[PDB]
Amino acid sequence: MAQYDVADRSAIVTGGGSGIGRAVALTLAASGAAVLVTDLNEEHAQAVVAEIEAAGGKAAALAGDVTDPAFGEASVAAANALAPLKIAVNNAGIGGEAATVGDYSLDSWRKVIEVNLNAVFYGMQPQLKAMAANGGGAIVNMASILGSVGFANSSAYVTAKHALLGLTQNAALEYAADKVRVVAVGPGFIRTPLVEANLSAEALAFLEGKHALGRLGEPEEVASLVAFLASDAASFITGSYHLVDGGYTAQ
Amino acid sequence: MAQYDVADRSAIVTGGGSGIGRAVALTLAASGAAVLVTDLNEEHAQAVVAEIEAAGGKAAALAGDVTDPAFGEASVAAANALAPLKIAVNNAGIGGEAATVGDYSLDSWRKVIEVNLNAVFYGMQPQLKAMAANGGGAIVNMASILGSVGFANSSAYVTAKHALLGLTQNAALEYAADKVRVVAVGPGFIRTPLVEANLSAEALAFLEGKHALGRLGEPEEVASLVAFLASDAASFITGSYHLVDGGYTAQ
Amino acid sequence: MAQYDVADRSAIVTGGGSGIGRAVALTLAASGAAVLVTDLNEEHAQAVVAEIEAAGGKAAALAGDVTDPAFGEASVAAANALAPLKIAVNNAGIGGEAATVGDYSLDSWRKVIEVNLNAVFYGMQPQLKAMAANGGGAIVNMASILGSVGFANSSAYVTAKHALLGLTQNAALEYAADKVRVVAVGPGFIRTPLVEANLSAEALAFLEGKHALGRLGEPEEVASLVAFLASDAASFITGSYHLVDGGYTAQ
Amino acid sequence: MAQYDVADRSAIVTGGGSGIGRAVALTLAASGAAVLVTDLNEEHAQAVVAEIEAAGGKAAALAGDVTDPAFGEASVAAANALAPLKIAVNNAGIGGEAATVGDYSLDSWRKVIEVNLNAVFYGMQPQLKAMAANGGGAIVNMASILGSVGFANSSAYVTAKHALLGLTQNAALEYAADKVRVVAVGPGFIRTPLVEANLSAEALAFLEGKHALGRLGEPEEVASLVAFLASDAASFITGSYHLVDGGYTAQ
Ligand SMILES: NC(=O)c1ccc[n+]([C@@H]2O[C@H](COP(=O)([O-])OP(=O)(O)OC[C@H]3O[C@@H](n4cnc5c(N)ncnc54)[C@H](O)[C@@H]3O)[C@@H](O)[C@H]2O)c1
Ligand SMILES: NC(=O)c1ccc[n+]([C@@H]2O[C@H](COP(=O)([O-])OP(=O)(O)OC[C@H]3O[C@@H](n4cnc5c(N)ncnc54)[C@H](O)[C@@H]3O)[C@@H](O)[C@H]2O)c1
Ligand SMILES: NC(=O)c1ccc[n+]([C@@H]2O[C@H](COP(=O)([O-])OP(=O)(O)OC[C@H]3O[C@@H](n4cnc5c(N)ncnc54)[C@H](O)[C@@H]3O)[C@@H](O)[C@H]2O)c1
Ligand SMILES: NC(=O)c1ccc[n+]([C@@H]2O[C@H](COP(=O)([O-])OP(=O)(O)OC[C@H]3O[C@@H](n4cnc5c(N)ncnc54)[C@H](O)[C@@H]3O)[C@@H](O)[C@H]2O)c1
Ligand SMILES: [Zn+2]
Ligand SMILES: [Zn+2]
Ligand SMILES: [Zn+2]
Ligand SMILES: [Zn+2]
Ligand SMILES: [Zn+2]
Ligand SMILES: [Zn+2]
Ligand SMILES: [Zn+2]
Ligand SMILES: [Zn+2]
Repeated sequence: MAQYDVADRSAIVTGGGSGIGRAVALTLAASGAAVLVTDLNEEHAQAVVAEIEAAGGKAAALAGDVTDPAFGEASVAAANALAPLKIAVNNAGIGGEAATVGDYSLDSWRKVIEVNLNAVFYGMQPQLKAMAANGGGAIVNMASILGSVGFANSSAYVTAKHALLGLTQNAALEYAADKVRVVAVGPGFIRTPLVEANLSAEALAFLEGKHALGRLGEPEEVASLVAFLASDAASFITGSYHLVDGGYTAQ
Repeated sequence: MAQYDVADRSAIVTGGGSGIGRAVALTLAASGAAVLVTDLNEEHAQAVVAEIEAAGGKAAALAGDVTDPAFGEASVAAANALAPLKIAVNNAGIGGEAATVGDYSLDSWRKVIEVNLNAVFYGMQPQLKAMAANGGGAIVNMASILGSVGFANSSAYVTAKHALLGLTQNAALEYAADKVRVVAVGPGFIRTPLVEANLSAEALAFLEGKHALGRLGEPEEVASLVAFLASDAASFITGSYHLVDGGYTAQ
Repeated sequence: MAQYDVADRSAIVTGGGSGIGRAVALTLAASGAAVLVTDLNEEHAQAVVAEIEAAGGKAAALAGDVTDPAFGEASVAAANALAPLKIAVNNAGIGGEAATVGDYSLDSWRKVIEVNLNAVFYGMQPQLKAMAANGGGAIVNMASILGSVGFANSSAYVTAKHALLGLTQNAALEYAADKVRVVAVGPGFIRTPLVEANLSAEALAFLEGKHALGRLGEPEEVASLVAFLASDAASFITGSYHLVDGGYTAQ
Repeated sequence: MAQYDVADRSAIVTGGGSGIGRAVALTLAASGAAVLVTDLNEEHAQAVVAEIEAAGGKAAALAGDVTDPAFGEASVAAANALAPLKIAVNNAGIGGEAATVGDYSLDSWRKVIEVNLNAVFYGMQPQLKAMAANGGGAIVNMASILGSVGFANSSAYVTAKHALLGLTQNAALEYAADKVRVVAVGPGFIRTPLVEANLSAEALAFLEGKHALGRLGEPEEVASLVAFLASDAASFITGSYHLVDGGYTAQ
């Protein structure tokens, strides 16, 4: 019976067509947020809109690329058309190449930084302005455990996720006076359909052993924390990094 | 319309007769937790129980001193009698002497460590064992911003609050396999009745300036995060430190 | 009488022609490292080489832009020609524009990320491989206090400095077996001659008040910590972030 | 050829009769500090003084218990008799019972807190006052990796080491104006004689795999960082926590 104070407003969820973003969109919509599901994949975004509406909520899809700053502007316009924009979850991200720093391709490095960091900044610019103009709101940036610790052969990803904590702190300091809160969420390894499909039984067991709870997280377990932080109940929470990692970083 | 998945279980709230503890007790009870309100002050604990019952919730008072290990045992037994113990909020605490490290009195130092650290540990022993035996639960330790930064003339307090992050990490690692989660909450300065009553209009303005949001927090703004973290929605959150500080530690 | 175990090897210092980089180059060279001073400013780079040689040390200048990956490769080749490359200090950096996240120039953002983050990665690729090939070494990345806290109107800078902590962690994990250590240094505000010329009296006084020591740091006070971490004395120090901040982040 | 700017002053090293404390005493004395080696074990302290004097240095032994506040006062007086007290290394510590938080001995908990936390505070009171009177100095508190992460079945130890980071921050803030710096060092697992004696080959191999460098640290590798932080070269380093952990906390 979990319910969040996220009604009478619109919410952008970037990369909302799949995995954690999908879970976030469904949880926000279930508590009455009018959710704009943005994604590269138009049909995936539309499927989540349809699921939302089969469960009785409000949502719309917008297909595009968050690395285009024009798209973040179009997303803020499309969200505001549904209801006043007071939530943005900058969740779209990619894993990058699996290689050492020394071997890493320049193209892969630049692509991971562009999506996982620069596109969050691009999206935030219109999000911050819209929320400041309409009395306040919450931006939740999807970081990772890998925003605070490393993981061999994923340096670009780790670097970008670290970067998000600083961007989060700065926007929080700058827009607090406008009652725009900005926070970062740090999930541990989450069992998405893609992760499940990629991991060998042995590789899965290895990752499970790195979490004190002895399992990977579920997308719904991240979505709950995101929905709480985006809600009016979290009105004194800003600038901060919130782990949902099953104890990964506690050792 | 915030509701938390904390029903069909008992919750201990230490120091539940005043301030943050009172707000925590009211929030947990309003979502269906059977709350044991524990406090040195019997009449204050009884007053909170009366408020909970008038609002349609279930609670009971138990008066005593958390620095007596026997009292933490008695609290766990009394809570279990209401419903299976699956939440404990170790919130009781004192501000301590205002003095430099060099001037700090030994008894004053020892008293702050005894209440703000050792009593949390004393309570956790029977809490952890009870929750492990009945299939899992959540312990929320009330730390502070001063668990991660300092504040001149409050060294014993700062020291105790830093200590809680380690006790929290360790219990989380040790009882994760039993599905007992242990987390720490770090509020900024909160406008409890005693904070209000202490601060001159000038000293209040000074502290407000140290929070990006330009105000002190409200007890209910801490209680919301505590209730979320103590609930089934927080099932992948353990070992971690969660700031509710209006941006205090982001600069 | 401070002396560092940095002899019989070469050291790259990027941005070594002025400010903190100059102080690092002078300190390393005075303890026997053969220092390759790299800088956009060829006159400054040659001037620091002349200072080093006047004090009886060994150095050479290479003028160029760290944002060109080919220049980092050329820097490693030129350093290896002096003596085996076992130290690299990725110090070159820019402040970026002063603006809110919402107003921030896209080009200024991208330029700050490019110099302060991507160029460190570009340089690290050949540095890591050279040091792994010759039995180990130390890479010191120049971060900031602003790698762990924010500062209003310098979001791009804060973001890039945060990113460096992750890049540092990851390279440390990946090259530990090759005995290549990678660390980050986090200075507070440092009164370089350039800063002393730029800051108004009022701006300087404001910043001094944010440091417990009540002053800005000296470039030599950063250089000493860099020289220590780059030395054989620091053989068990890797992956970590080391503040030299006069107490800035302790509150 | 490493040398530290620690001459023309006295240095207290608590627990200096063995392991890391012994290495710290030897390294400080070799760079000209007059070292007061304090320890429960008078003969062990005397043996370290004998080694120091054989190597050409100045030292004296003082046997006592750091949990007696009168002993820390006596230690400051004895150090000042050699030369002006400007270094204190609060290194004395014990391990504690190996048990879960739920099973933990109240006696063991209180003993670990008393030595590893309260005695550091007890010694710091006269240390801070003496150094303030002498024109400044440095206090290095021996924390651990376990001041920032947990380790199952060592909760009291982990809790005490976390506490030290707060005590360090607060003393740094309060005595910065007197030029007394206060820092914490966080070693990974170190091959002291008692670690090598107590760990099975299998337990040692397990811990080696938790450090990126694939080995435990040596006492001399902690002593170099302590000596640096205690020296005039570290004059802008205060309030901060410095890991010497072979990458342990970077993942
Ligand atoms: N183990 C995990 O899954 C895990 C753990 C911690 C953090 N995260 C973070 O959570 C977020 C979501 O991860 P996920 O596992 O659900 O991934 P996913 O691949 O299942 O979903 C990501 C979605 O983002 C979209 N997307 C990617 N690039 C885009 C772009 N340029 N423009 C618009 N949409 C774009 C994709 O189309 C996809 O639908 C990411 O930021 C990821 O880094 C994931
Ligand atoms: N600004 C703030 O108020 C603030 C900020 C951060 C953290 N905290 C933490 O919040 C917690 C609650 O503080 P508060 O501000 O609500 O204070 P408060 O004084 O309003 O309430 C504290 C309660 O704890 C009880 N208590 C004290 N010692 C006890 C003992 N030995 N045994 C049993 N009960 C005892 C008191 O009787 C009182 O009812 C404390 O741990 C405090 O450190 C407070
Ligand atoms: N307050 C401070 O000064 C302070 C505090 C903390 C961190 N830092 C960091 O220390 C480092 C040095 O700062 P500083 O104050 O000495 O700066 P500075 O501007 O005085 O010197 C920087 C040097 O780097 C060179 N440089 C800049 N971009 C370059 C490029 N693309 N290629 C090659 N050389 C380039 C410049 O020519 C110059 O000689 C930077 O990373 C900065 O972020 C500075
Ligand atoms: N793996 C490690 O060895 C390791 C790692 C991180 C931190 N540390 C810390 O390093 C410090 C030194 O530990 P060590 O490994 O060298 O231990 P050790 O047992 O070799 O030496 C500790 C010394 O402290 C003395 N001592 C203990 N209690 C005392 C008291 N009450 N009064 C006076 N002297 C007392 C002992 O007599 C002994 O000589 C401790 O704080 C420990 O927690 C050790
Ligand atoms: Zn009474
Ligand atoms: Zn009363
Ligand atoms: Zn000057
Ligand atoms: Zn701060
Ligand atoms: Zn004896
Ligand atoms: Zn003996
Ligand atoms: Zn050995
Ligand atoms: Zn870890």
